[PDB]
Amino acid sequence: MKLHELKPAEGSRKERNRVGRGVATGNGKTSGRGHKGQKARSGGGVRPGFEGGQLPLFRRLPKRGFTNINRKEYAIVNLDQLNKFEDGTEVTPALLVESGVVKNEKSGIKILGNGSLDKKLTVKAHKFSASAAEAIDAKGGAHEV
Amino acid sequence: NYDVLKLDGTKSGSIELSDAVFGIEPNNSVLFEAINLQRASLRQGTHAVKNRSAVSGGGRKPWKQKGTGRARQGTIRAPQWRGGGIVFGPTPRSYAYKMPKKMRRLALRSALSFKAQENGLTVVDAFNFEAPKTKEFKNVLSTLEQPKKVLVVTENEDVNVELSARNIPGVQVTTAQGLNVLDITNADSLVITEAAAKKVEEVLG
Amino acid sequence: PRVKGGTVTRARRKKTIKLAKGYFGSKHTLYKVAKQQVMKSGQYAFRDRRQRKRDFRKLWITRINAAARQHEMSYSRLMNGLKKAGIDINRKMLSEIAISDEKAFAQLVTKAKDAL
Amino acid sequence: PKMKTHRGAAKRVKRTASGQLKRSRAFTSHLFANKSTKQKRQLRKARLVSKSDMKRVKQL
RNA sequence: GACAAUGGUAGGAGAGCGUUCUAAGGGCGUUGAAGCAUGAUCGUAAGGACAUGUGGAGCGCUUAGAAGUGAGAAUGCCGGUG
RNA sequence: UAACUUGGGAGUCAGAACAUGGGUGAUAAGGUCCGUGUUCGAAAGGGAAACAGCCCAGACCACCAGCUAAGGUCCCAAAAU
RNA sequence: AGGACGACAUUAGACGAAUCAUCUGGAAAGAUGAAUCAAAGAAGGUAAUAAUCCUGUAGUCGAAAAUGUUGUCUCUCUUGAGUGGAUCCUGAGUACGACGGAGCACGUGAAAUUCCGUCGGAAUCUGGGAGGACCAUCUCCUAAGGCUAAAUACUCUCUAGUGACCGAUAGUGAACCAGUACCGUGAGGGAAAGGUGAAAAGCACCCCGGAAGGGGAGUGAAAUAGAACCUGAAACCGUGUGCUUACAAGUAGUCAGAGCCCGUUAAUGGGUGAUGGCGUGCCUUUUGUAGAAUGAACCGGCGAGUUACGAUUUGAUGCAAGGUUAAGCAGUAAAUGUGGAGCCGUAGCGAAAGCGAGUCUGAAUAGGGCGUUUAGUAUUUGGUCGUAGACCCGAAACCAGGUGAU
Ligand SMILES: [Mg+2]
Ligand SMILES: [Mg+2]
Ligand SMILES: [Mg+2]
Ligand SMILES: [Mg+2]
Ligand SMILES: [Mg+2]
Ligand SMILES: [Mg+2]
Ligand SMILES: [Mg+2]
Ligand SMILES: [Mg+2]
Ligand SMILES: [Mg+2]
Ligand SMILES: [Mg+2]
Ligand SMILES: [Mg+2]
Ligand SMILES: [Mg+2]
Ligand SMILES: [Mg+2]
Ligand SMILES: [Mg+2]
Ligand SMILES: [Mg+2]
Ligand SMILES: [Mg+2]
Ligand SMILES: [Mg+2]
Ligand SMILES: [Mg+2]
Ligand SMILES: [Mg+2]
Ligand SMILES: [Mg+2]
Ligand SMILES: [Mg+2]
Ligand SMILES: [Mg+2]
Ligand SMILES: [Mg+2]
Ligand SMILES: [Mg+2]
Ligand SMILES: [Mg+2]
Ligand SMILES: [Mg+2]
Ligand SMILES: [Mg+2]
Ligand SMILES: [Mg+2]
Ligand SMILES: [Mg+2]
Repeated sequence: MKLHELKPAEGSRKERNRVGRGVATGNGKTSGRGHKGQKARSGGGVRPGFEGGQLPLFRRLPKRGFTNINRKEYAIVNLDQLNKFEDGTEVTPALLVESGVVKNEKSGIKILGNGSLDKKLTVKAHKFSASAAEAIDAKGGAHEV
Repeated sequence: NYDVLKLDGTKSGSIELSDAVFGIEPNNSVLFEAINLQRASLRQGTHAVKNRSAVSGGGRKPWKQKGTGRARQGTIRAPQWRGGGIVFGPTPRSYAYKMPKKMRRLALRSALSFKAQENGLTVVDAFNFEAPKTKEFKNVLSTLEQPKKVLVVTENEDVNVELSARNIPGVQVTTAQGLNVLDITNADSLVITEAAAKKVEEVLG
Repeated sequence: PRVKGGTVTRARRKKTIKLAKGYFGSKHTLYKVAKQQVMKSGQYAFRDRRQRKRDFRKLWITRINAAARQHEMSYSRLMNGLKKAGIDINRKMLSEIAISDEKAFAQLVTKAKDAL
Repeated sequence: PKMKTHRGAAKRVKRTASGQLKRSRAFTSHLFANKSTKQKRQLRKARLVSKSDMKRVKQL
């Protein structure tokens, strides 16, 4: 609080050990390396994943696949998140952003259904899922896919 | 929840406008990563040494090798000579990290609530004087009594209050949008105008 | 902030040299060899404080057995009879009786001899 | 400089916790036993992800 | 009051003293500061004091930071003396 | 009184002598190579004259206290001529 | 495309406010008391530590002259909009292609775009190209001729500043008449070396000595501060001394303990030691060392896990199905205001289309693998990885560019 008696957080400042500064620290004369060999030399260290001449794990396993050039990533809003608002007017790619639900939808905002609609709501989405399109027409409401 | 107002020697009408910013129990460990931040940010880290590379000379190999009977010494400017070369000097770097924007206000609403919730705060009404008179302000600090460390705050500017009180040891004159966190706990006594006091809750809460 | 070893050293080595006085020759005047000799002198000090308990109850066994056979009793038959006499005394006392004041020890040898 | 993954990770897919290889010994000889040719599905990698979890870090 | 446990290398895990600088608070200093020498004192260790000489001007103590932070060995480097 | 599952940090991949089951060697080695135990390595004390590996036994520090283990009891040197 | 008419900035410098008295002291700026300015309590000097003693600072002014920004006018200059498009021109050995090759992140491969070499080589507005070979359709734009400010990269210097940067083995190699002595034929290497005091007051004179030095006297607070000059530690070489040593076998001690001498940070006191037990230094390296294995002549000083950027982990602290800013722009080189481009998370499965609380292989709703039931996120103290020289010190050796046949 005041300057002349400020106390730190409660188990947050630990001081770092200087290694190789005396035989009575637990890191004496050799500072954690060992005695000789590859690791104990200065700057030595094997590349990660190198079994010593034996070919590594990522040469035996074969490769497969290719990604895409157009892999349209729908921002998957679940159906449970709609159970917060009211009046049932619309849901909208101009509104469903700015109620904080979705952000940076790549292309299309699909309604996957894993919650409960619980309201006679009216949507206007991009494209649908099969089971969740039953839930909107369950309690009553159209759209524009 | 009702701070009493004085004007220049006289009691007057006061306000209650201290609700959320003035009154939170002070979260101290939030402050310790804010008082440490600013004072490890004021200073320009500019300090270097020349390591084994950039010193002058050293292409010679002085002894040869086998035969002479000295060490296996390599150059003239290796570190263990009395010449230069320092293996682990200070690299010129920068000392600057940051807290998130919610923590960055929660320290500041905890700093001045350390003042109001226990031992010390005063709100005065505004005061103007055109000619810069230092003596006409050291007069004022001893009527409504404060100790040596004292902080005055104008609402956005002062052509005189920023330019008086700049000679006295222990006084800082800070515009209300320049409210940092070291001085507000370095001081012991907030004396603010009544025009900025309504603004600091309208800008921190 | 460069910091060099300003007198964390010569205020440290002159509590080894000053702690090592009276050694022969050039092992009381200079650090690098006289640090070794004090460093053994503790290693002896831990060792031989387990010899004063192995030497003084080797002294008292002599000066009891020198005084036990001044009364036709060997040492081995003595403390067998003394333990059967129910005498829970040490040896250091049984020394210090038998060298200052014989007339106490003159009948103490009887009681052990009379239990047998 | 940023940690540079190496592109032997065209051969592994992050499942939700563990890796996923594709089982070796695919082509170039099928003078080999018939119920062992039926083993062509994929397995998750073992606990030698200790030796490689600084190599495949940005596939996430 | 018990009750058990405490050899120890490579190595893993905690608690600690000291050196230089800054920030804040609080002090000692020509009625003699820092270093230097001497002493039978205090703490479980690293270490902390206090008198007395020499010394002629800038230092501690608590809290908290940042590191060019600790010496006995490298046929180490430099300067002295055998 | 341990065990196992997960997650950070390693070190070792130059072993040796005894006691026994074996190959090689010549029922040769303080040899080499496996099994299986102990101790040393990483363990100071007491005995084996001295002596890393054999025999007793595991040192948190103090004391001028007592019993005992392995080995001993005429003298050097504690204890039975 | 040149040049007269007229406001600032540089290159010197002015003014610039507020105090005394006592005490110890060689001397006060210190202590104690009594005052005063303050747009001036930055900084240094003065016989010690000064807001008020000096030089200064805040704030104000000045410029014969000569340059740089430049505002104004004066001058040069200068017609710009529409329609018809029935004809005429739009950058030739060019674009392209074949052949070897370089660049494009792209190693000639499925290889567009781009320039060079050799050789063949077009059409022109119904044209001509380009949308990762090529053809078709659709959108975009007109090569083979030129010119161009600002955002941005640098300091051998110049001006004014700042520093949890060093204080003479550090800092530049170089505080000191430094790239100098000095070594080399040469190209090129490349050091050491700071401090009297406040002021020179730098020892008049007397004495021994040829002088150098020295003892008195003398200056000075101090010459035990004497021009090798503040402070003066260790190795090491010396001077009289209290205890002790010439029948003795020794990694130099330690634990017992006699006799004689001294009296303390006054405590179960300090130094010396006739005689007994006990006993083969230290570090590296080893299956193992007193080792006849290595390393150290001794004493000082210097000398080895560091930083930036990331990744993953526990410990901390905000917020909660939500958390979060980058560059920039304002601002005591203030760490605080704005900036929601982005990143991560709330849903996975499969190579992919696509499907979704479940998909995938599959003829199957059969059986399986991976999921579902919710905690992630931002910054930071630790431990460890990666890229950088990345714990220090050491090689023969390679490739450029030069100097040498005395
Ligand atoms: Mg260890
Ligand atoms: Mg060592
Ligand atoms: Mg190793
Ligand atoms: Mg080593
Ligand atoms: Mg090895
Ligand atoms: Mg290297
Ligand atoms: Mg040192
Ligand atoms: Mg232990
Ligand atoms: Mg550790
Ligand atoms: Mg100092
Ligand atoms: Mg040395
Ligand atoms: Mg030599
Ligand atoms: Mg044999
Ligand atoms: Mg065996
Ligand atoms: Mg063991
Ligand atoms: Mg023996
Ligand atoms: Mg003997
Ligand atoms: Mg003046
Ligand atoms: Mg003045
Ligand atoms: Mg080609
Ligand atoms: Mg010096
Ligand atoms: Mg010179
Ligand atoms: Mg005088
Ligand atoms: Mg001396
Ligand atoms: Mg002998
Ligand atoms: Mg070993
Ligand atoms: Mg020898
Ligand atoms: Mg040698
Ligand atoms: Mg010739």
